[PDB]
Amino acid sequence: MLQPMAQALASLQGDDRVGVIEGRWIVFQPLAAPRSTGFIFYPGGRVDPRAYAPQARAIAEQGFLVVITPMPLNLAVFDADRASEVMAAFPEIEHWVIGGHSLGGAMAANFAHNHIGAVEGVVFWAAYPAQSDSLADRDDLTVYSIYGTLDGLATPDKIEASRALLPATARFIPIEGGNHAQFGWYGEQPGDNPATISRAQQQQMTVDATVEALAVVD
Amino acid sequence: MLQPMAQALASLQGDDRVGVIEGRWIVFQPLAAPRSTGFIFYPGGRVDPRAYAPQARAIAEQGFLVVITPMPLNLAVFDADRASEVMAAFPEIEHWVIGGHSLGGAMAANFAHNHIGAVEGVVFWAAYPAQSDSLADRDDLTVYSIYGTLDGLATPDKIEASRALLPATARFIPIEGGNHAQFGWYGEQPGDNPATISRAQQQQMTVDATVEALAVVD
Repeated sequence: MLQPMAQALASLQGDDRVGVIEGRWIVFQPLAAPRSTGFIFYPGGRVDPRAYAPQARAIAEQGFLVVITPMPLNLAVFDADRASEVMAAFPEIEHWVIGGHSLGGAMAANFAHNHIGAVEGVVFWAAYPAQSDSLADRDDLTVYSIYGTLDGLATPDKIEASRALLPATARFIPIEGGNHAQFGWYGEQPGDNPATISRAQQQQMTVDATVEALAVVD
Repeated sequence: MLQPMAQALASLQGDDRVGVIEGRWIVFQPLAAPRSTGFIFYPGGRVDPRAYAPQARAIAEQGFLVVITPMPLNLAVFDADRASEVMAAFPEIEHWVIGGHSLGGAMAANFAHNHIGAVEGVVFWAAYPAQSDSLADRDDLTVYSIYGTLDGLATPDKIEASRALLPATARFIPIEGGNHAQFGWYGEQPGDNPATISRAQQQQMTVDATVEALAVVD
């Protein structure tokens, strides 16, 4: 898997507003006024889950539980539905949003498609549902699709065409100048284009848009 | 379930080389000169079993009985023991090989783990056993593991790690540019990558390797 950058590793530590637990999942617990909406996050395929610690920490600082949930060890753990065990572990959460980066987002869309009512929203980072996972008529769902306009792996053209698989009320959020790789803190990535905004700016906009989605659900 | 593509329906129509019976299983009976070895096949999770009919037919065309045995309609019931009932139905087959795609492959390993001497071989398509289903020192088994190098769900890194759970003599067969979905004729697969080879070339390579394995046991 693509390896976490130093700044990822620092994020795994507990600042004053956010506690972190590294176990079967990576858990980011708002220590202060915890909201009642949680975010289950699926990593990119072959990105080390730790690479997204800075994004998850920043989301939690705004009061939302974030559970980064690694790919299953075994194939019986379709339940892609590694989300259900997460939901068992935090019974106090009243509303679940799922999402992911890249292939992870596809997998999140898949869970949402196949388990009606187990989530209230889906957040994509540089991702889109498969043909078979259309959420086009799933009007119960709050859907956000955040994309980098310079992403070389999931181009804006492909993101935009995924409108026909998402509810009419889906919110598409352009990060102008952003790329595929800056949705986490790992390498550059083959296939991808150079960003014209720093990781810092790209993170911020990724965080603000995700938080908006979680707040809309909350 | 992910539905079979139109081609896959052509493969269910019996001729005078291969008779096909669709009942509780999909049975592909070679009528030419039948070999003494049978293949029991477990479908991938959520895939219509008929989606494998092209591969099963191509294998039966080379002499070997194939029986696709569906998992029960509900994802919540297991039954990896399914193969038992197939064996009861074909008393004249002398050697059994079990295999499957993805979750089907894992379930096949479970059956082989728990029914010692009921099969002499296991063939994985994009699959590997669970830890608790190790076939590590099962030198009685001919094991083939056929995998796509671009597979997004069961990645090459993951398949290679399953060496520890398989006999030393296991044969790993890489399908270069193959993905997860092209092990059958169904949609694109949620969570997968695009292949760089046609479904035909992937199918040809999956048939040849599986046939090679049945011939070995035979």
